[PDB]
Amino acid sequence: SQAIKANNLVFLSGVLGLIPETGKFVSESVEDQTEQVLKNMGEILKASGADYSSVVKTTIMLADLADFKTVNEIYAKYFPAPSPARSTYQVAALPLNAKIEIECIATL
Amino acid sequence: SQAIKANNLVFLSGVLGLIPETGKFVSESVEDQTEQVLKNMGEILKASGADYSSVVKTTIMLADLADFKTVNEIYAKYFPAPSPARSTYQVAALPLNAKIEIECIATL
Amino acid sequence: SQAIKANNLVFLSGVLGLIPETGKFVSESVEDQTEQVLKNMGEILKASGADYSSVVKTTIMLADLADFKTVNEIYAKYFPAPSPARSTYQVAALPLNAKIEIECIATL
Repeated sequence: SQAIKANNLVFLSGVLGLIPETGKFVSESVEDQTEQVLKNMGEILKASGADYSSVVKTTIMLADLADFKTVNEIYAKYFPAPSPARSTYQVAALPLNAKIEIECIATL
Repeated sequence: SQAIKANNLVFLSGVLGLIPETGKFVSESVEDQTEQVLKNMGEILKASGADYSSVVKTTIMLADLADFKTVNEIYAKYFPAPSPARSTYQVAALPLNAKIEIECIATL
Repeated sequence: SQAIKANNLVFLSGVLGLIPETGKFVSESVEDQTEQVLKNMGEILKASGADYSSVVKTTIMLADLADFKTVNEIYAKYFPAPSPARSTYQVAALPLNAKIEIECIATL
């Protein structure tokens, strides 16, 4: 599932920068994918009765930490200060060769 | 500890594909290790008063994402749809050169 | 934020081995950084009304799993048995080229 509610909380799967409907990446660029991830996350959270403001913890998995400034810039637009708790790191690879995956936990 | 209950929830340590008793890998193959991980997880969850059906979130750490189809096939047997929330990624290395590590969170 | 309380629980961001005040690494060595991470974590937890003994789950992200014995030794001093649930793995890279990042979840 994309999200599981256990009841004070909701647990999101790691989100990729895919057009939900089609399962293809929005583009090859981390800049588009990051924003698509965040958009996708907002949809999943809202459907779940959560929202960006109820997120308590995120984890950002990157293909390349050199992308961090662009990623942070975009992320900060959806999660302005004070923002969720967060961890960030560069992994060896992501599913479907994605540039970025973000998972999160939110309150209901 | 292998698991900590905080009380609506239980938090599992990342599980490796070891024969619990002996601490040696079941084999070198991701196919055996994945299944051993899942078996080990079921034991830990049950001992804890949880079970596969109460798992809400998993994280699969892989040595090689090329293993994903085999891993998914096995995983899907223990976690049929609708399955827990889940993240998957390839790490640089795992403890003891394991092929796969899975952690999870479950309800009580 | 460094930590978010949702209320039975507190979620910590991944902690690096920086002198909090200055934002520079305590040193280049994993041995100093690991200990600084743990110290930093204790401060964040206490400020939050938690403490090392209320931590339920940690995740250790390493630059090099060859560092595991030194890391484990230090960690075990702050988290003696029975210790939190825990996952450990080697990532491709960490923010600011850190040697180690640890995140955690604790009870209040």
